[PDB]
This record gives sequence, structure tokens and C-alpha cells, in this order.
Amino acid sequence: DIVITQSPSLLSASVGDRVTLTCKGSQNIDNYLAWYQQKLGEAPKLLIYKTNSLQTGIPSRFSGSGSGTDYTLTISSLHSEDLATYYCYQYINGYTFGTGTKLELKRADAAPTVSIFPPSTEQLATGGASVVCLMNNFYPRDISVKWKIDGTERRDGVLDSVTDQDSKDSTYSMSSTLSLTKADYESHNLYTCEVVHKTSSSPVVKSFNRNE
Amino acid sequence: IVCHTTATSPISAVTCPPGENLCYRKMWCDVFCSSRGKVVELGCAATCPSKKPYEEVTCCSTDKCNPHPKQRPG
Amino acid sequence: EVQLQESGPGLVQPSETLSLTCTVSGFSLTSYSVSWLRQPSGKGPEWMGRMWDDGGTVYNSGLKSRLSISRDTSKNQVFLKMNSLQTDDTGTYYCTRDERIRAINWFAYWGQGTLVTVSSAETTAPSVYPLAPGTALKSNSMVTLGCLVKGYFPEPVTVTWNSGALSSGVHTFPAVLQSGLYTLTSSVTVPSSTWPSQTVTCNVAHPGQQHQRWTRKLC
Amino acid sequence: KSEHETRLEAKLFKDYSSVVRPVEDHRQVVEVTVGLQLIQLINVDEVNQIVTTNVRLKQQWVDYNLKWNPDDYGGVKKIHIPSEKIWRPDLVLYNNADGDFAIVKFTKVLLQYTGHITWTPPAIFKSYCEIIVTHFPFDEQNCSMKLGTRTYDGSAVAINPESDQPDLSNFMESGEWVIKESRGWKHSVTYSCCPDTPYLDITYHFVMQRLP
Ligand SMILES: *[C@@H]1O[C@H](CO)[C@@H](O[C@@H]2O[C@H](CO)[C@@H](O[C@@H]3O[C@H](CO[C@H]4O[C@H](CO[C@H]5O[C@H](CO)[C@@H](O)[C@H](O)[C@@H]5O)[C@@H](O)[C@H](O[C@H]5O[C@H](CO)[C@@H](O)[C@H](O)[C@@H]5O)[C@@H]4O)[C@@H](O)[C@H](O[C@H]4O[C@H](CO)[C@@H](O)[C@H](O)[C@@H]4O[C@H]4O[C@H](CO)[C@@H](O)[C@H](O)[C@@H]4O[C@H]4O[C@H](CO)[C@@H](O)[C@H](O)[C@@H]4O)[C@@H]3O)[C@H](O)[C@H]2NC(C)=O)[C@H](O)[C@H]1NC(C)=O
Repeated sequence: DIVITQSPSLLSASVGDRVTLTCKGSQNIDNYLAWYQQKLGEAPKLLIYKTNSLQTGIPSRFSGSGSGTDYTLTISSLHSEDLATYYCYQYINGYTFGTGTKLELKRADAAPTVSIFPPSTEQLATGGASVVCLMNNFYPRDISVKWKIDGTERRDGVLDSVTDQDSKDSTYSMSSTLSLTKADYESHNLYTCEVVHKTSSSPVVKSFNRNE
Repeated sequence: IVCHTTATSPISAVTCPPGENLCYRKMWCDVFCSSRGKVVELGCAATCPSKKPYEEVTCCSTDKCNPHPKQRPG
Repeated sequence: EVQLQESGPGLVQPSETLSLTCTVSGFSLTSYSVSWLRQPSGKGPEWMGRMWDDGGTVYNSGLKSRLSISRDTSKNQVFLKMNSLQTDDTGTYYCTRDERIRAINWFAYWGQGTLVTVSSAETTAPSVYPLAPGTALKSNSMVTLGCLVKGYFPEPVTVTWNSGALSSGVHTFPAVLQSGLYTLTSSVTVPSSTWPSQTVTCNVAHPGQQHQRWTRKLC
Repeated sequence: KSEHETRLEAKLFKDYSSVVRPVEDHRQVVEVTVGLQLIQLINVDEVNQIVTTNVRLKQQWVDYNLKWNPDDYGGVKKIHIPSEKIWRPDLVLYNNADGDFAIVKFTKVLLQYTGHITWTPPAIFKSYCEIIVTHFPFDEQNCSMKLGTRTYDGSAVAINPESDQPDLSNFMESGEWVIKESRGWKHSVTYSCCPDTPYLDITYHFVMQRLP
């Protein structure tokens, strides 16, 4: 069948910018090329069919062009809700899809709101302890977390996850859960979460000691 | 001398080459005659060419004098 | 008004068979075609087959021997059946409504998707532990609390805050796999006036093993 | 599979019109590739200088609205359909020496998934041959056949020879005559009706010579 490659694979751009995505076929497509948008958790939405026909209920900023083997999607001025993954696909000779272009928005710097939580009493009964630190709403995605137990850093038992950009403000959030045994947990006293990011010269520090 | 010609399409007004003084118009019905009318041929000639009983040919020695009948000569 | 809803079993073991349902509203299946697509893990979408408007079917030739597609028009439902499963088949499965010009078709409307995961591991219930702050400095306009949803399988898990009263003040974090088992956090930021006074409660649900939890936040 | 073939034909022809030319925009021209196959001389009238030949009138063009995706119809890449169901350029043979236009039998076309139509309808044509008087110890005559569209003009339909000569690959030869020479030439023809409008023909001749 026809093979499709999309570019740019990851794209950065500020709001109001004009962006163009490209879809290149391995053989002639003859204008039977569609474009759809996919935000996370939501049903994919067709934007354009037959190279340049706008699907009904789609904004005017979206438009398509191309012929033969080379097609483009344009968003004339980028909005914040346009944060999504864009896929092209081909419907004359089987059905093949592009790899997909992820759109990340350029933004000003935001500092994380940092907060630490002690392991719950319900949890401790099971013989495990999870300590969690939450860094909400920051930009860029350039953030190092560091756990320390009685002043020395721990690295075993830490699991990190970062969200995708928010639809509204275009920030990220992170959570690191440091998980231990109850034995290892109460074998120490000071528990401190240390957050490094370009919006502060020295690290933002949150900790709980014992019970407070 | 400048003769119209049906070598090209549309009909070009080519300069008739030396050794050939005349221009012409040659008309006849082919199988499409009742809808399209008579076939039209235009060109140069050394002498004014043959007129077969079905065929019909007219000649001239001035410039651009052999046009399509629905267009102006001269 | 055009909508599609896919329902399936979260977990299926290898050698078992998958059966999916697509439930449709806003049109009839007698005048529109419906296709099944899937997108496996770390892969692009592929078309699996079609339930034609006229009642028949067509399949992707590579999957033809494993598949069957059917519908009950009186229920506004399309069904997919798939056998001889393998870990490759883990992914998200979509039903689409197809649009046509002469003999050419394309995919016009999707359902949200259902996550299908193929694994020998058995379904496991999450433990929903509270996350509450130890310190309370001011009576200011923001305070963050959370729920730790730990020790479940398979995905997904759904999390809401005081039912629908949450909006874009909430973060739910992507789950991480540790020892063959998923764990995840959610958080919500509310005013310091609101929190101690009102009762905040996250609502966790893991359909895969029939759990619907509610942990009231303690101050 | 015939279930797939049946469905294909119904969807190809539900919204099809055979009256309109199969182009996307109406200013475009339908390109038709033409070839004459000579099969056999069947009658030779040396009094009235007429020869009757069995020919095939090979025609090739793309019908935009007849494309399909082979994946949709179980991998079917081509079908046979009756020529009476489709648009045709209405191509005819003339200087037919008794009766104006030669009657061409409507055989099935081969339709491919790309919209490509191949049609090779058989016909019987009476050429009026001219005697060649260049040098005749052995006799020679020159027989001709004109091809052209009956209604459409050069701007609606363009005809193009597939080759310089008639196709003789299926020609069964005579015991008395031999085709010494043959060619196909294309012509723009101007008519008295239409000063600005080109018509088009292709004229195939062959010179036959008597064997000693
Ligand atoms: C048996 O009976 C049959 C049926 O009666 C006889 O059939 C006749 O056979 C002869 C062949 O002997 C044919 O003559 C040749 O015709 C072709 C085609 O003519 C048509 O197309 C021409 C071009 O039109 C295209 O281009 C223009 C732009 O230039 C474009 O605008 C247009 O849209 C189109 O795309 C037209 O010029 C031409 O019009 C002329 O003829 C009409 C009558 O046929 C008439 O109505 C018009 O008024 C006008 O007079 C027509 O539409 C020609 O290509 C070919 O021309 C070459 O040969 C002759 C030789 O005398 C010469 O006069 C030309 O100058 C030209 O010469 C080339 O070849 C020479 C080789 O010796 C070379 O030295 C030249 O330098 C020149 O070379 C250039 O061209 C060649 C291609 O030919 C190229 O490869 C070179 O690189 C170089 O560029 C002949 O005229 C008849 O058409 C045909 N008649 C019919 C009805 O079928 C048959 O002969 C009989 N047999 C026997 C044994 O008796």
C-alpha cells in the first residue's frame, strides 16, 4: 500500500503563530487524503477530507492543500485548544496513516507550586509507605526532583510521571512517589523533596519531619 | 505573401515560402457534412490546386485573402 | 448528535477471544457504514474491517481468519469478535462512522476508544489512599490535596473530584508500571476557606474488577 | 469473491451518469488512447476497388468516477462491465464505402481500480482503395480508414495514437495479398461551422500488394 511520513514529528509554536504540517506519500495519492486531530482522552476528530474540504463544525483557521505525493495542513493562527496530535491518512489504496505530529505550545516561564504529603495511616497498616511530592503548573519541562532521607539522597523506589501540556494555560505538572517499606520508612525521620527548575536560582524545598 | 493554414489548430497565418506565390481555400463535404458543414483546408500553392467534382477550391494573390468563411479576409 | 460508544473487557488473556460492542446514536446503521480500527501499543492506526450499510462485511485480509463483524439494527449496535489473541493485540480499539463518495469511503466520526490489554496476569483492585497536608499556614485562595491510586491492573482507572464539581483546577497524573502493576495520583487545588469547612472526596473507579471507591479527605 | 464484485458494481453505478464526460472540472479534456488492430481481409472487390476488413478499435481512457479501493472489495483490482453502462467517447470509423459509419459491437470493457478503461470492440469496415500507379508489374492498392469522435470536438476529447502503425500482432494473412506498408497519422481538421474549434481524426492506411 501507500506509506506516509509526517513532519515535523514534534512541533513547538506560540499562540497566534501560523503552522504547517506536511504529509509525504511513497506513491501517488491523487487527493484522497484526510487529516484528523486527537487530544488525549477524547475521540479523534476529522478536520479535513479530500485534501482541502473542511469538515462541518471545524474552524476556519484549519486548511489543507496538496497534490500528487505532497500535502499540507495549515493552522493560520494557532490557538491553545489546538494542542493535540495531528494524523494524516490515505483512503484510495488500503488505509494507511501517518505517524502523527505532536504540537507543543511555546509559553513564558512559570514556577512550580510544590507540596509534599506524608504516607497515610491506612496505607502504613499494609506494611508499605509512599511519600509523594507534587509540582503543579510550570514551564518549561526542565525539572529535576531529588528525595533526601536524613540529609542523604535516596534514588531507589522513586517513580516519576509528568502530565501533557494543559489545554488552557499550557503548563506541565509532575508527581514523584518515593515508595518504601514501613521498616525503611520509620528507620528515618527527615523526609525532604528538592525541586530544581529555571525559575529559581536555588532549589525550592518542601519537607515533613516525623508528624506535623 | 501571407496565407492562412490549417496545418496548425487554431489556424495560423504563416508566411507562404518563396517559390510558391499563391494562397488557397479548399472545401468539401465529408461524412459529417450535415452537422459540421464542409471541411475546410487552407495553405500555400505553387499553382492553384485541382478541383475534383465534389471538391471546391478558390485562389488569391493578395495578403490574408483565404480565411475561414465565417471570418473577415484581408 | 452523531455519537459512537465502544464497550469491551479491559483484560483478556492469551488464547481467549475478544468481543467488542459499538453502540450508536444520531443515525441508523442501514444508511451508514461503520468500521473498526485499532491502534496497538507503540504503533500507528490500522483498519480492521467494515459493517456495510447493506448488511454485509469486508475484512482486512491479514486479520480475516481471526475476525467476524456483526450488528443488531434494532439495538443500534455493531459488534466485533476476535480470537487467537496475543500480546501484540494490546491497544485501543475504535468504531467509526464512514462517509462515502461513489465507491470510495473514508473515516468521518470516531468513538472515544476502549483500551484492551492482552496479558496472563489477573485483574487486581487498587488501594485508594488519602493525601492530606500536615501544615496549614494561611487562609489563602489555594490549597492542594490528592488521592494515590496504587496497585491495580489492568488500565484504565477513572478519577473525579466531588463528582463533576472539579473543572480545570484538577491534575491527574499518568500511571507508572513498577512490578507488573500500575499506580497513579490525582490532585485538586481549592481555597483554604473551602477545604477545612467543606468535605473534599475523590471518586475512584476501576471497572476491570468492579470497584467504585470514595475517600473523604481528612484535615 | 462475487459478493464483493456485486457490491462494487452497485456502488459504482448508483450515482453514475453515462451522459456527462468523466472529468472533475468541465474545462479539462478527456485523454483517449486509440489503436487500430487489423484482424483479417475478408472480402476483396477488384471491380469497385473495395476491401472489407475485420478490425478491432482499441480504446483506453480514465473515468474519474469509477475508481475504488481494492481493500474495500476483498482485494478486487479489475472487473468486466458492459460497455452500454458507461460514458464512451463515441468513436467511429468512416469513408465507409457503402453506409456512412461502421457499426461497432458493444463488448465488455475491462475496468481497473484506478478508473482505467480498456475496450476492444470488433467491427467490419469497407475501405475504398485507390490503385497505386507508381510501378505495377505486381499490383498495389492503398486502403484507408478514418477514426474520430462523432459528437465531441478536440477540446472536449483528445485522441492519441498508441503507435505509428496499426497493430498487426493478431492479423491472419492472405494467400494472395500482403500488407506492404501501413501507418497511422493524426490530423486536426477544421470545419465550416466552427472557425475556433478543432476536430481530430486518425487515419490508418495500408498498402496491399499481389503475391506472384
Ligand atoms: C495512402 O493513402 C493515405 C490516405 O490518403 C495517405 O496518407 C497520407 O500519408 C502522408 C505520409 O506520406 C501523410 O503526410 C504526413 O502527415 C503528417 C501529419 O500531418 C498532420 O499534422 C501536421 C502537424 O500538426 C501538428 O503540429 C502542429 C505544429 O507544427 C500543431 O499546431 C498541430 O496542432 C499538430 O499537433 C500538420 O502540419 C498537417 O497538416 C497538413 O496536412 C493536411 C493533409 O494531411 C492538410 O489538411 C493541411 O492543410 C496541411 O497541409 C497534418 O494535420 C506530417 O507530419 C508529415 O509532414 C512531413 O513530411 C512531408 C513530406 O513531404 C513534409 O511536407 C513536411 O514538411 C514534414 O516533413 C518532415 O519529414 C521530412 C522527412 O523527409 C523532413 O525532411 C522534414 O524536416 C520534416 O521533419 C520534421 O517532422 C518529422 C515528423 O514527420 C520529425 O520527426 C522531424 O524531427 C522534424 O521535426 C506529412 O505531411 C498524410 O497525413 C496522410 N494523409 C492521410 C489523410 O492520412 C498515404 O500517403 C497513401 N500512401 C500511398 C503510398 O499512396
